[PDB]
Amino acid sequence: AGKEKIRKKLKNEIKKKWRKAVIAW
Repeated sequence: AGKEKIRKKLKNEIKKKWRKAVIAW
């Protein structure tokens, strides 16, 4: 449900949208 599909998934966009925010974290 979200274990590894949308929370990062290695980006989601919260990992990338949080890999610094892929820019700002």
